[PDB]
Amino acid sequence: GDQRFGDLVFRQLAPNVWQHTSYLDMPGFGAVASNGLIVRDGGRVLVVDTAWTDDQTAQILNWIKQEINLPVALAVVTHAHQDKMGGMDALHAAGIATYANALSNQLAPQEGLVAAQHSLTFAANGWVEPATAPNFGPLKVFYPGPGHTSDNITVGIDGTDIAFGGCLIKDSKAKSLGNLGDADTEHYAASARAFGAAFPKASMIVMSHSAPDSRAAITHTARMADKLR
Ligand SMILES: [Zn+2]
Ligand SMILES: [Zn+2]
Repeated sequence: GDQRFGDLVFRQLAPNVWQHTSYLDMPGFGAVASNGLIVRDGGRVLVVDTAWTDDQTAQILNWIKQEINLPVALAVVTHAHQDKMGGMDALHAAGIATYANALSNQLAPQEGLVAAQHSLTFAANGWVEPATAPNFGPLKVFYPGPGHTSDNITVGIDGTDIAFGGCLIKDSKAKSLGNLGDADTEHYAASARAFGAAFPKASMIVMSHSAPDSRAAITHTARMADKLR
């Protein structure tokens, strides 16, 4: 269920996987949730995405200290927007090595964000070039093409049924694709399908702005993206 820790929410999705949720007030939408992941890999912890702010991200780290009590080996952030990279300074202050798509690190300063310390690059097939993602353990990082943003990336967890679409993917009942100011309207639809095809057996699709959903989240997202082209 939803464990409350301060102003954040943590939900266990699998024996070694939790979803972190943090909130930010946005005009016309109230308090908007953003979700990322925490993965225990043996004797270390891996984080996918920051919370919206440094203070919230520090609380993620305090939750990890309380519930898992193992070092956070690295954090991977899924593109250059506040909900995914707003807490980078908090990770660095804690001594945690950070990774992002090279394109995200290029965009970060212009977006008013702090870049990750290491850049991931991607083969033509979308899969991360493995030498650029050392010690990622069970995290399988995939660039599906431009969609929600030019730099958006996605993450599957080996040995689980979970794939994380970040902000590329909306739930099966979502009424819109959300924030499209930096979207690639020509390629969004194909990128959504590419994510589904890269993680074909994942039955739990985790995403930034809805609770985990079935693979129908992918088909439904791709359909609305079809209307932008
Ligand atoms: Zn975004
Ligand atoms: Zn988002």
